[PDB]
Amino acid sequence: PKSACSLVKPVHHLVKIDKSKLSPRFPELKYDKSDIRSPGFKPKDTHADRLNDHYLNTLQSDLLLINYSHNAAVVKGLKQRAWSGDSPYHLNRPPKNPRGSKAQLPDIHPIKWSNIPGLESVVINCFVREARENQLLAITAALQLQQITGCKPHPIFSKNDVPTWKLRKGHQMGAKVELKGKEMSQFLSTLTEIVLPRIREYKGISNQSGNRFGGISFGLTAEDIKFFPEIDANQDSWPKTFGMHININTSAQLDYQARTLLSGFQFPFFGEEK
Amino acid sequence: SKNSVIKLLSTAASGYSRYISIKKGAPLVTQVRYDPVVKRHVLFKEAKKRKVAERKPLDFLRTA
Amino acid sequence: SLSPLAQRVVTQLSVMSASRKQPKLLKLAREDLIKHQTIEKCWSIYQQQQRERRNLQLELQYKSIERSMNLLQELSPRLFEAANASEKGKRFPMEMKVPTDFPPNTLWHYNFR
Amino acid sequence: SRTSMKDSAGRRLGPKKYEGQDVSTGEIIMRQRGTKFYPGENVGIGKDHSIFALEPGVVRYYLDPFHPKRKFIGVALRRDLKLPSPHFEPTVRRFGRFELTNKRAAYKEENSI
Amino acid sequence: HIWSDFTTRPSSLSIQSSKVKNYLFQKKASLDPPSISRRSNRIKYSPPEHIDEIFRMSYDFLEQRSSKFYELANKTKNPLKKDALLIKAEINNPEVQYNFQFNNKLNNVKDIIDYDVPVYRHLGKQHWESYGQMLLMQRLETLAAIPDTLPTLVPRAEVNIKFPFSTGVNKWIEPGEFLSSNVTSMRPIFKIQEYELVNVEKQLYTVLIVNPDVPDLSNDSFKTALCYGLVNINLTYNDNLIDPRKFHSSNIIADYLPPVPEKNAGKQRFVVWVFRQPLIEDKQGPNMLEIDRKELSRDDFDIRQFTKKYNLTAIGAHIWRSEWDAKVAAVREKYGLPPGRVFSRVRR
Amino acid sequence: TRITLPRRPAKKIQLGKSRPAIYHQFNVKMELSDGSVVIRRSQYPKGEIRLIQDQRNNPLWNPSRGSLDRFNKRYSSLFSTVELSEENKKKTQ
RNA sequence: GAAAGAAUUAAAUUAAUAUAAUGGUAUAACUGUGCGAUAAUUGUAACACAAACGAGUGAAACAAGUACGUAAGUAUGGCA
RNA sequence: AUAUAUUUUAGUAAUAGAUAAAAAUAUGUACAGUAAAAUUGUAAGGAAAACAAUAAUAACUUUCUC
Ligand SMILES: [Mg+2]
Ligand SMILES: [Mg+2]
Ligand SMILES: [Mg+2]
Ligand SMILES: [Mg+2]
Ligand SMILES: [Mg+2]
Ligand SMILES: [Mg+2]
Repeated sequence: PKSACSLVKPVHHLVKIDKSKLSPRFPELKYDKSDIRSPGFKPKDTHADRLNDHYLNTLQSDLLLINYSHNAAVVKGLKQRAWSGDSPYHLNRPPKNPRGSKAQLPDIHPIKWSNIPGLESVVINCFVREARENQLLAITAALQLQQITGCKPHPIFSKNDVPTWKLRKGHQMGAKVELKGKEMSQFLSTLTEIVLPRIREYKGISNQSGNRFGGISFGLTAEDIKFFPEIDANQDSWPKTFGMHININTSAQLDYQARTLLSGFQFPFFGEEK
Repeated sequence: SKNSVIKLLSTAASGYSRYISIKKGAPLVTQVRYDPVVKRHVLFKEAKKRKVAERKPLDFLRTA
Repeated sequence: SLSPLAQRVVTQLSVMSASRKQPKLLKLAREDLIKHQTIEKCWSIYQQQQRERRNLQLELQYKSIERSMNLLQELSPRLFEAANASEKGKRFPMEMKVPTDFPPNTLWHYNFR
Repeated sequence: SRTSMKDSAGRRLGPKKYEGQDVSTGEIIMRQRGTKFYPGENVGIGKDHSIFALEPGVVRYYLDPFHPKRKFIGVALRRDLKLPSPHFEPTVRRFGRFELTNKRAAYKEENSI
Repeated sequence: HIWSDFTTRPSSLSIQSSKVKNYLFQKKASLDPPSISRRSNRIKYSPPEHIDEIFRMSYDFLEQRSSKFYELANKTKNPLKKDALLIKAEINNPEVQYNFQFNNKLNNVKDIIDYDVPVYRHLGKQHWESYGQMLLMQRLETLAAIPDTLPTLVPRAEVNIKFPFSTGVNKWIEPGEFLSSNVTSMRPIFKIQEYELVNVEKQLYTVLIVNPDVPDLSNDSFKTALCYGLVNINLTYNDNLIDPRKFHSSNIIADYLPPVPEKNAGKQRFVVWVFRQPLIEDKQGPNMLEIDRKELSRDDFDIRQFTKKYNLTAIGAHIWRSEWDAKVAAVREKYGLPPGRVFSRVRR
Repeated sequence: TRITLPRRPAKKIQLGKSRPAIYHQFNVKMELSDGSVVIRRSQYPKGEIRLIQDQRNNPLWNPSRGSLDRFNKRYSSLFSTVELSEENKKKTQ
C-alpha cells in the first residue's frame, strides 16, 4: 500500500453505472430473488392470507374512521435545534441536541387513507440463559422457534460480557426470527386462537407496554409454549422448552393506534393506558 | 525465543534463497516469489527441518 | 463419541438444516419460462389494481367524513364536539372475530349478556 | 525523587513547498499526519500521507466544490492555470518525452521490445 | 382478442416459429417444448403443474388490457404519446417477449424483431440500458474520452463498430479494446441503432473518429486528430449499418487515416462520436449541410468548436485504443505516410 | 465445563447459489372448540386436529356469549345450592 | 391519488482503527463479503524532505515476474 | 403377503446471504454497507444479559389508478 487516502473521483456523465452488471462473475446473482431463474426463488403468494384479508375488508375502514380528527395538522417531533447566530462561535457549530432526548424523534402525522396503521413485522426473540452452560440448549430453542413459525431462525450470540451472570462474549444463546407477510399473520392467528386462551390467568397485553411509536410487545413462558400445536403433538420429543419475547411492529404513528389495531385482531388489553 | 529465523530455498534449483521469520511452532511456510536466476516466480520451501504445532486435520468427510 | 442427548440435538439441528434434504433446481424451458413470466406479471398487475381500488375507496370514505364533519361544525357545535373526541383507548369488540376457513356449528347467537 | 524527563523530538511536519512555487517531479509539497491536505491535480500521496509532485509545475493550494470540507494541494502545469481546473474542459496534459532525432538512438529504441 | 388480429398490427408481434406458438397456446399440457431439441431430454423434462389454464387466464387479462389501451391509442394524435400507448398495449404480449428475449438484437432479422415497431424498439432500448450503455459510459469516463474530446454524453443511440475489410474475421469491437495496427489498417463499419422516436426520412447524422492523444512537441502536450469524418448519413431503425455501400464520396469530410501510434508516444484513444443533424421545419426532404473543407484541419481538430459551428448533438459514442507495434511502419508505408517518429522511453 | 457440539468445517455456499429454506409443510385442519374448522400450514405430520380449550370457548374472548371428577364419582350416592346453605354458618371465622 | 425504485438532505468519525498518545479516516483509512494468499516479489532508483557525519523518511520513472479487477487500474506489507 | 439376491439410501451437524459492528485469517485486490450513545418497551431480566423500535421526502424514474 502506497497510501490510505480515500478520495472518489468526480465523473462527467449522469448515467448510473451499475458495476455488478458489467462483471461476468455472479450470473445467478444478477437475477432478482423474485425471478424464477434465480436459485434464491421461493413461491411467495402461495395461498390467501386470512388475517390480512380480514384487515383489508373490515378493520382498515373502521380504523380510519376512529383515527379521523377534524383538521388535524402534523405534530413535529423533538429535533436537533439550531443555534441563534448571536455570537461568531455559532458559525460552524453543530446543532444543539433535542430538548428532552439525545436522539431525534419522528413527526406524528394525521391518519388518512394512505397511512392507516397495520401490521408490519413480528420478531420472536428467545434468549435462553441456561445456554451459557449448554450450547445444545440454544439449538433446541432455535428448533422450537422454527417449529412454531415455519420460518428459519437466526442464532443469537452473547454480545456483552458480565461476571455476576455467568456470561461470556461470543457464545450462541437462543435464537430469533423476523416473521413478515403471511407466516407472521398465521403466527398471530395461532397466538390469538390456540395459545393465549390456554394460558390460565391471562388478562391480556399491558396497556403500558410498547414503544413510543407503533410497536407493542409481550412474552411467553416455557409453560405457554407447550400449547403450540407443533410442540403439543409430540410432548415426548419436547422435554425442555424455552420462553420467548414477541415484538410486534406496526405501521402506527403512535402506540394507542397500534394497540387498537391489535385489538381488531382479537388481542386482549388489560392495564391502565398511558 | 518466540520468533525464529528460517531459510526458504528456491524449488527451481538455482541456489537462490530468501530468509524469513516465523513463530516457533508455525506451519511449514512455503511461498511463491521471484527467483532472479531463473527470472520467474517459483516455489520456495524450508531447507532445514523443524518441529511444528500439530493441528488436527479438519475433516470435511462427515465422520461417524 | 456422542451421548443420547447429543444425538437428539444433532437430529433437531438436521430438521432445521438444508443438508441433503433439498431437491434439484427448478429448471424451465424458454416457452415455459415465458408462460411463467406472463402469469406472474398479470397477477402483480391484478394485485396493484386491487390495492388502488381499496385505496381509492378509503380516500372516498375519508372525503365523505371530512364533508360530514364540516357540515356538523356549521350546524350544531355540540354535536360536532361530541363527534370529534379522542378515541385513544378504543378497543374492537371481542365478538368481531377473524373470519375462519369454515363456519361453526352455531352460526349466529341471537341471545347475549 | 522521580522525574518525567523524556520526550521525542519534533517531527518536521509543515508544508515543504508553498503556493506559486515551482516544483519538480518527486518533490515533497507537504509532510503531515493524516490527510489535512488531500492530493489534488498532478499530485501523489505517500505512505506517511506525504503529498508529492507527479509532474513539473506550480504548487497550488485550493478547495474543490466536488469535495467540500477538504483542502487540496495540486500542481498546475503552468502559472496561467487556476488549479481547481474547470470540470468539463479537457485535462491539461504534459507529453514529457522527446523524439530521438539522433538516428542511431532511434534505431536502438525501435529494436528494444 | 386483439393479439390474434394482424389486420392493422405488424407481423413481427407474432412468433414466426409455428411449433413454439402451438406449445404456448394449447388446452392441455400434452405437447413437449420445441426448445429442448433432443428426444431423451424432452422425455426427462417435466413442466410445472397447472401452468396452462392460469397462463391462458393471464393472457386473456393482458390481452383485454392491450385492447383497452388500443382504444385510446387510435384516438391519440401526437406521435410520441401514440407510440407510448402502443408500447403499453403490446409490451406484456408473450409472443413479442419471446421474440425479443431469445433472438439476436444486434443483427436483428426484420420478421422476428422489427425496430420499426415501437414496442420492440423500447425493449431494445431497455436491454441497452441494462448493460451495454453502462459499459460504454464506464469506458468513456475511465479512459477520459469525455472531457478530453467532448464535454459530456447523453447516450441515446447504441453505436457498435467493426473492422471487416482489414483481416477477414468478424468481431464487434468491445469499447476500450486494444486493437492491432493490422486490425485497424482499413476503415471500420458503424452500426448506429436508434431507440428514440425520430423522423427517419429527414434526420441525418454525422460520424467523427477523433484521436486526442497525438503528441505536439511545440506545445509539449497533445493535440486532436480527425482520423475519419462522415456527414449527412441516413439511418433507418432496421437499415442502420454505415458501410461504403450506403455513404457516398460526397459524405466523406475526412477519409479514413489509420491509427499509426509512434514508439513510446503511448496508448492512443480513438473515440468515435455519433451526432444527429439539426432538423429544420417547413422543408420537405433531408436538410443537408456544407462543411468548409479548407477550414477544418485533420492534424489539429477542435471537435467542440466544430460541433458548435454545425449545431450538432452527440447521441452515441464508441472507443478503441491503439499503441505501437511492429506493423505500424508497414501500415504507414501502405498509406504512404512518413517513416514515423520514435520517442524516448522515459517521460522525463 | 461448557457443554458444546464442536463445529466441523463449514460448507461453502457460493454467491448466487444460496437457496431459500422451504421446509416440508402439511395443510392441517384445526377444528376449534366449536365446529369452526380452519386450515393452517404446519410442519408436524397430522392432517386433522380438534382443540378443546380455544378462544371460541374462553370467557375473555367472548364475554357476551381430574381430582374434582374423581370426588364427584366417589361421592355420587350422596349427591353432595341447598348443601352449601346447610353447611355455611358465618358466625365463626 | 397510491406502490416501488433511485436516492438526496440533515446528523455522525462520540463507535471502530492489532497496540500508547496525537493527527487522519463514513469519499471511509472502519465494517462485511468473493477471489486470493499474490506486491510481507527481483535489478536500477532520479528528485525531494530531513540532515554535522553515520544514519533516517516520502518517492516519480525504467526493466523482470506475480495477484485481484469487465475495465480503469491497484498492490514493492499493515491509516500514519 | 412373504423369502433370497442385487443395488439404493440412513454417517442424520448449523452459513442458504455478496452475510455487514457476537466471535473467528491483522498483508493484496474487487464489490458493498454504516457505527455508537441515549431513550421507550418486552418471559425469567433486576443499574448491569437479549430483541425490537426512535430525523426529513421537495424534486426525479417506473408501475397501477381517479
Ligand atoms: Mg514534540
Ligand atoms: Mg482521533
Ligand atoms: Mg533544509
Ligand atoms: Mg547523507
Ligand atoms: Mg490497520
Ligand atoms: Mg489495511
